[PDB]
Amino acid sequence: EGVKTDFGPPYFRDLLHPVIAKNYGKWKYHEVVKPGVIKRVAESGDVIYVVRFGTPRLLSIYTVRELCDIADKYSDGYLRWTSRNNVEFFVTDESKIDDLINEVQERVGFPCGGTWDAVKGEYGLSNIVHTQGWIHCHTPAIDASGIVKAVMDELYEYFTDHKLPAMCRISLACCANMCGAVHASDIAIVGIHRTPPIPNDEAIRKTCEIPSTVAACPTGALKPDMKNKTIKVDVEKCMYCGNCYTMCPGMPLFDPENDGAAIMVGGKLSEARRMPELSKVVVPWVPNEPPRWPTLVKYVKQILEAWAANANKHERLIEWVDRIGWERFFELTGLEFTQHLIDDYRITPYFYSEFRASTQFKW
Amino acid sequence: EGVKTDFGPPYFRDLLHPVIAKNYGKWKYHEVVKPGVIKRVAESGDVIYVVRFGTPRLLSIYTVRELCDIADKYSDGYLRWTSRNNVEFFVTDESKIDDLINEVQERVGFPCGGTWDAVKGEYGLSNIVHTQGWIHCHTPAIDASGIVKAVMDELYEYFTDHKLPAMCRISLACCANMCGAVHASDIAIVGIHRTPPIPNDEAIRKTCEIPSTVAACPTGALKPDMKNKTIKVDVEKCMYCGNCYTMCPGMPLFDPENDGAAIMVGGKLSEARRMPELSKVVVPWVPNEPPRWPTLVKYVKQILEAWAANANKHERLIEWVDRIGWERFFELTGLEFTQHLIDDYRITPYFYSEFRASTQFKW
Amino acid sequence: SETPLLDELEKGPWPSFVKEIKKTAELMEKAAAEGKDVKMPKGARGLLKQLEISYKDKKTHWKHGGIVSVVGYGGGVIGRYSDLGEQIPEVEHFHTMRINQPSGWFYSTKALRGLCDVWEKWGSGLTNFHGSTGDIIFLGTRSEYLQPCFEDLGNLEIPFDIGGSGSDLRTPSACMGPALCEFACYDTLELCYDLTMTYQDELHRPMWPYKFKIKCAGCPNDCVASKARSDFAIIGTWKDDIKVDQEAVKEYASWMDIENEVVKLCPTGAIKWDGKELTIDNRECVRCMHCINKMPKALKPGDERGATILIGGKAPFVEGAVIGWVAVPFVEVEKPYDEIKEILEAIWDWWDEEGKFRERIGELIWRKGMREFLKVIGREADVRMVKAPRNNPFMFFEKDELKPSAYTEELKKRGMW
Amino acid sequence: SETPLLDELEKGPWPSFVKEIKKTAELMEKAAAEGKDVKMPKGARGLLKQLEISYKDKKTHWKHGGIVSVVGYGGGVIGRYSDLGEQIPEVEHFHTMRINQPSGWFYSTKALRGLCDVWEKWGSGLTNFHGSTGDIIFLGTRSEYLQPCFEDLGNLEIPFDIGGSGSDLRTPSACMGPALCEFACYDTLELCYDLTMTYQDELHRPMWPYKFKIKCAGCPNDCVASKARSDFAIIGTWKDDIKVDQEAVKEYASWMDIENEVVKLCPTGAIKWDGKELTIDNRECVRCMHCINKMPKALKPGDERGATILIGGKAPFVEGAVIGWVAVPFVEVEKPYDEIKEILEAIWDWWDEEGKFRERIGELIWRKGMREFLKVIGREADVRMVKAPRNNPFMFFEKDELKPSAYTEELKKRGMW
Ligand code: SRM
Ligand code: SRM
Ligand code: SRM
Ligand code: SRM
Ligand code: SF4
Ligand code: SF4
Ligand code: SF4
Ligand code: SF4
Ligand code: SF4
Ligand code: SF4
Ligand code: SF4
Ligand code: SF4
Repeated sequence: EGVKTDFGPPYFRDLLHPVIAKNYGKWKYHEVVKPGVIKRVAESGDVIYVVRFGTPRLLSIYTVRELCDIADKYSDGYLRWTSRNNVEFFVTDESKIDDLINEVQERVGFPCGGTWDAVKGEYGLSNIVHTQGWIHCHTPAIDASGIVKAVMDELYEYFTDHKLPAMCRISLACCANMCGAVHASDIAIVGIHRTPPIPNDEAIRKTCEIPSTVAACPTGALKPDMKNKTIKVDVEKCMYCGNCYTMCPGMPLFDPENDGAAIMVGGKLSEARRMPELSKVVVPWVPNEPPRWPTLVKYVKQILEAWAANANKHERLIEWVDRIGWERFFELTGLEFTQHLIDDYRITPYFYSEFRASTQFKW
Repeated sequence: EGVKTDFGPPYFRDLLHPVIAKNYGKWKYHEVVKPGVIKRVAESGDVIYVVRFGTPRLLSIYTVRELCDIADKYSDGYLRWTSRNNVEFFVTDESKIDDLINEVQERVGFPCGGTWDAVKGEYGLSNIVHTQGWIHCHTPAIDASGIVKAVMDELYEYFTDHKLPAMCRISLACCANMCGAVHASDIAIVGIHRTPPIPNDEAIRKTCEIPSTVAACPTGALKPDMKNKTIKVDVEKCMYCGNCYTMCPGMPLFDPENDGAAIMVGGKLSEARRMPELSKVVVPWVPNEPPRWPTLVKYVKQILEAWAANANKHERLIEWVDRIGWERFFELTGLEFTQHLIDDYRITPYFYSEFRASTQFKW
Repeated sequence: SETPLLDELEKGPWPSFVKEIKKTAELMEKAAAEGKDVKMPKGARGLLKQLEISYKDKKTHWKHGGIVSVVGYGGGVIGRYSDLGEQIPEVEHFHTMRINQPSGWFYSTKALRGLCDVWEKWGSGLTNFHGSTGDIIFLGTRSEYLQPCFEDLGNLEIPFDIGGSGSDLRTPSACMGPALCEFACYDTLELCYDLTMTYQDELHRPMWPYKFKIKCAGCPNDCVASKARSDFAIIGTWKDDIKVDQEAVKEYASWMDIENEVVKLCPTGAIKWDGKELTIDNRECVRCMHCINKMPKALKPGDERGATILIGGKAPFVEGAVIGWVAVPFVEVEKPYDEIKEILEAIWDWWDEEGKFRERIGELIWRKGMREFLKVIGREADVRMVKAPRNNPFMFFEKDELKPSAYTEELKKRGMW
Repeated sequence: SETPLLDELEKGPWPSFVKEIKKTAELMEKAAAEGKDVKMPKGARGLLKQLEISYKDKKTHWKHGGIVSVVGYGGGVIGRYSDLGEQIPEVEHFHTMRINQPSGWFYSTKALRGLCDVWEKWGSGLTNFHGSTGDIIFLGTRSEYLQPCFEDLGNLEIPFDIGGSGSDLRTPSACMGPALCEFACYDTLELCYDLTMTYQDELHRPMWPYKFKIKCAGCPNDCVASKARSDFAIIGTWKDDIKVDQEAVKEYASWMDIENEVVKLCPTGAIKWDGKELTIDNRECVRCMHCINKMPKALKPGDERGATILIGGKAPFVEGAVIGWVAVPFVEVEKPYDEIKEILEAIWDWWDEEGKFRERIGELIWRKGMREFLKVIGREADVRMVKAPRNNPFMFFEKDELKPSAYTEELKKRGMW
């Protein structure tokens, strides 16, 4: 017979709640009832309650099962995740909504929240999108799971309620690869190195293809050394990006004392109000201080508090800076501007600044 | 003994009007009287009328002697030119303001205008800052003095009156060397070639510095032949900038049939209301048609008139665009948008887009 | 304690990733003592241990991987090797298997349990729900188990295939779209599914200069973050009037500050409110959503629906981070989506022909010019592709645009034209 | 008609350059028959004839020139030859002499009548008033006449020296400033002349990798286009409050629509007007000037005055057109300007030592980094240098900002430090 292949994922229509399958594509409006709870009303009269809980993204198989017992009890055997790794349950009986929330809180320790309501103008802080870190990755500068947990501990009250005046997403990348929309977050934590590679000639000769390793350096800092059939690095051109180590095991650049995180802010994806935007560095570096990263967490809370206190309704972080200017931003966040924050990444072309990176245009 | 050298220009302070001399750095207010007339009142109290006329930039020494005669009669022996090559006159006899005007056009045939009144928000259109062309320059794609003759002519009544809703500058450049304020004007005419150079090997061996000519090409299209010892050109990589011909006489790229002007738009120098902007192509090429350049004059005026017609008090061309967007700019001007207008100049760094190219910022 | 640093992160209100790891070791180890068939009972406990050593060192203890895969595929499994493998043998090999999620992450409990039954037999017990591309992450198994693990997945009542990795079409994903959401301009979940199935070969068997990702968003709010984390972002839009229930507006006026919370915040002044009637000039609108977002009982996306395609989104390496830019202002989105498939296949052919080793589609277009990209997809230049025209005059002209001349003549007789 | 095409261009209302060229030759040839010492009467006629062929052919008829100059100077004269040098003998040589302008292009009538006499003697009679950089242009003379011309110019009653060309300091220029303008934040004319004088050697004897230009604007209206046309643009500004006469503003508001023409049009809404009083929030103002331009009787620059320095403005070649960016947010402008001269000389020293052949300063900064540029002029980084912080995390760190580590010790041990 042979082994089955090329059959793809299960067809989603067969995993939808009957009330979802029925009203598919025929909704009237949605209404945010309270943090964690969204009422959705179909054309046909059907009313469905979408209830949202935060998760550690990394789940035990025993946890997923318990979530399975819960969904059988309250949502007729149906559930979904959101694109931020929240998990969501569907309840047709409004009387059982608080029963659900209390049962998940009890059985798995996940909290009900993560929603926002543009209608009223009151916004929760949702989950932090993030990567493997030290749990699984070979190129991290910082941990992802430890830090998300440390930050969520400090800002918990903003996930379970709608206390902010605009959307604020927080995202983390354990190195400059990003592995997420971390480069386009209102606040972004990005793992960096601050030290050049030390070429290990034996490992380079054995395992690295030299011309593609050299072509991976954005600054031209690497050159082939034909004589010893290896690579030479010019440290004056290196900015510790790490892309040569991704290509080549013989180019390690990790230094646990000098690896750490940059804090970026002001990205936006959505189009509402204001075109989309790449985040920008405002804190060059904070160290790794596991298990709780107090320095990094303090700067994150400091930036969040300052925006939230001065933001008008619907005015996200980049929109706030749009109004106040960067001079005030640095003043009000109590942050220092230094020469590091002046862009010198040469390879990117000016013409990109002139391409419409947005769905906003008139017909 | 030997020549007196290193002596610099004559002390400006000695080439001044008595009234300008006393009141220097001490005025209460200015006040455009009609088009072309400018009242100034000193803290002292003495009144001055600065009077402004069209100069064809290029002058005969005899149109200058004559200028002097006029000037001794009316402006006590003094006069000056301005940053756009108009010539200003200094009557303080407030009835001799208007015998002058006459006696200045009676003689040399300069018209009084080039003014604007931001206060009442009515505006004239000043001189076109241009370069040299076929008169003296050896790399021109278009003729400065000639196209400027035509264009002014066809627009003469914007010069002689306060007919526009905001400030508009027209400027010219004979080649991509972009001499003058062409990179940042409201409307700009720029000579371009559309043909790559055919190398003259006879004239490269005897003249050119091959390594530097090569290293002068922005897209790196030029490569040193070692045979033969000459320069060869990858035509797929050539955008006909003419730079290689500035370095080296054996690289003509002139084709009388395909050289032309490009028309660019939406530059701004002042800081008033909105930050400085570099000009932008809206028409890729219009032909040389000496003596009258009808195709060139037609487009130019069509562009301004669609902006006259629609603009608000103080609303500059870049500022109108900011308001309508590029989609409607092309519709109202009747121009089409083609692929030539999508930027593909690789070399300029994106990080330049993030530097503050302006004097507007907060203390 | 064996884990004094990680024990700190069992404290605090936010649900703890450390408790998930410990719960897995407790219960995997307890499944094995009872004589249930579980291949890796010690793996989640070696993961904890290695992780605690990483916390003390402030560094990763993973080293570069060998290539590993299932029979017949070239991607979907990331090989991972610990540098601590002799001290902690249960994590010497600890690879991830990416499992393709159902469109918009919808599941039934029967589908999750089969997955939990499979991963418990062949792996560590640890998972990510979800990996950032969208896949389910099966985190931690050995090489010998990858094949029988995949054979079990395909044999399940509700079977699951492997997602993408490497230089392939990655696992496409989609926002909830019309399953839950009233703003959706096309069937996001249906398109995602159809692309996944059409291009199984492309996804399973990496053939290309590098990776290529597609994400589908129902509307411009982009709740899957397509313009930033896919090369080919498909984003719902519309061409005709916003639909206005005028009664519903007055219901909003009775309590909402409409002037400040709506009117004033439209990017283009599109939308005036005068106390009795709401107007949209849709010719000014740019579909930025906000007013619809603000008044979901009264305002709706127009009737003539489709997608805008933005091209080139990517993380920084090598030439810089990209939010994708307009490639196709408007394309229709109906099954079997031939117009979209046509565009995709053309891009892939050109890219496999001209791309360098590890060159992303965004980078290739920066190198070749939008003129060549547009010729490849058979569409014309459009003002909506740019945010401003070029600020320099160094334009390339097509040979056929030039006048016939003595010089064009010399160029042919010199073989250069 | 000797000139059918050029004759079309004596028609029209705009002052004719073709008239001016005819007016010259006629008169210079008229003088030469009368025995006045006119070394080049044929010149202007030559030019006209050359030009008519150019108009017919639609191409220049000037060729590449060998280097030419006066004795003691390396710059000031542009060597020019015609490719019709045999057919037209009097334009085989036709060099320009750049002649330094007084600051602000202010002249007395004697000063002018002197130049006129020297050039009628030794040259074509044709001039430019003025060239783009600002010099008076003496258009077309011969190699042998250059030196005697220069001797006579200096020997004038009111004497003029040669301006700049080549890889030198070009002739600085300046707006009218405090001669006429009630907006002048500092004395532009003194600074221009003082600068022209202090660096005479740098202007006359090119020693640098390329050209360097300075332009001086009285205030941020930038009336000499300094940010676009000079590498080092010194633009007036102020640190304290815009000064406001309340009764003058009521005179304005009886007839001016201050709400729409002033208040609404402010880039940051620093200015307010309720009908009895105008109010300026100077913390908010970016001194864009508009309100001052709109209400010159009522509003003035503040009293704490100096300038802002924008660096690097230039035309496209090689790396692109540049409007200069913030280098020094505030500097004092008082004689003898040693804080400014300090900056200039520090910049040159660095540029002469680091710059490549034909590298402009803005392109050196682009290549080396603002940090290095900042260290050179002894100034700190300041948020006011950028429109935004950088969009990527690829930061360089100084060796000494690093924490001592086993790793940095390894670096030291190998000589990579
Ligand atoms: C469920 C989820 C889609 C999915 O398939 O999972 C989703 C669901 C909805 N999104 Fe979203 N959005 C979701 C991701 C996003 C993302 C993508 C991301 O953050 O990674 C964004 C772009 C982030 C950014 O813009 O930088 C996103 C930007 C929005 C916008 C824009 C907010 C703005 O003010 O700029 C709206 C408008 C709004 O607030 O109503 C929105 C609105 C909505 C509405 C209310 C749509 C509707 O009419 O039902 C849904 C309810 C959201 C709520 O809590 O109020 N959704 N939405 C996503 C939930 C994420 C979570 O757990 O928090
Ligand atoms: C005569 C001249 C000074 C000089 O030293 O030569 C000059 C003189 C004045 N300029 Fe200017 N500007 C002069 C070059 C410029 C040019 C530079 C150029 O085009 O070459 C512009 C910058 C162009 C740009 O921004 O792209 C310039 C930008 C301004 C601004 C701009 C208005 C705006 O909305 O952007 C003001 C505002 C106003 O009063 O209208 C201004 C206003 C003035 C004022 C009103 C200043 C004052 O307080 O008296 C002067 C009266 C002229 C008038 O017509 O209103 N002047 N001014 C300039 C010679 C040009 C000419 O002959 O027309
Ligand atoms: C193979 C490697 C590590 C490396 O540096 O060689 C890697 C490479 C990379 C690297 C480098 C590379 O490709 O060689 C980059 C940079 C590519 C570039 O052009 O700049 C990269 C951009 C992303 C991006 C941004 C979009 C893009 O591709 O640019 C995303 C976002 C997305 O897919 O939605 C992303 C989503 C993951 N990326 Fe990624 N990513 C890895 C993990 C992941 C996942 C598993 C992390 C996660 O926690 O979710 C994410 C995917 C799992 C899934 O199937 O859903 C990863 C190994 C983890 C391990 O061994 O366990 N990576 N990953
Ligand atoms: C030497 C050469 C061309 C050559 O290779 O022989 C030249 C070089 C150039 C070349 C540079 C080169 O080839 O070395 C270009 C390219 C500059 C660049 O770096 O991109 C150029 C940018 C300018 C610019 C742009 C400002 C800037 O670059 O910062 C300006 C504007 C300014 O200085 O205010 C400018 C002002 C003139 N430029 Fe220019 N320019 C020449 C003419 C002129 C003048 C004399 C023509 C005119 O009267 O309009 C201009 C000034 C007269 C004066 O001295 O007052 C010129 C020949 C003189 C001749 O007429 O025979 N040139 N000229
Ligand atoms: S962001 Fe870096 S460390 Fe984190 S998973 Fe992606 S590649 Fe690995
Ligand atoms: S770390 Fe980055 S900048 Fe440095 S040599 Fe490696 S690839 Fe180049
Ligand atoms: S723009 Fe070019 S052709 Fe015109 S004068 Fe300047 S260098 Fe010569
Ligand atoms: S004309 Fe310009 S692009 Fe073409 S070969 Fe010469 S320098 Fe290079
Ligand atoms: S992208 Fe649009 S259609 Fe999709 S879940 Fe978001 S708001 Fe709804
Ligand atoms: S979608 Fe945006 S631009 Fe369109 S009217 Fe509504 S809020 Fe304005
Ligand atoms: S820059 Fe200012 S000071 Fe100089 S003339 Fe222009 S308006 Fe007056
Ligand atoms: S100078 Fe400009 S920013 Fe300042 S108050 Fe006046 S109009 Fe506003």
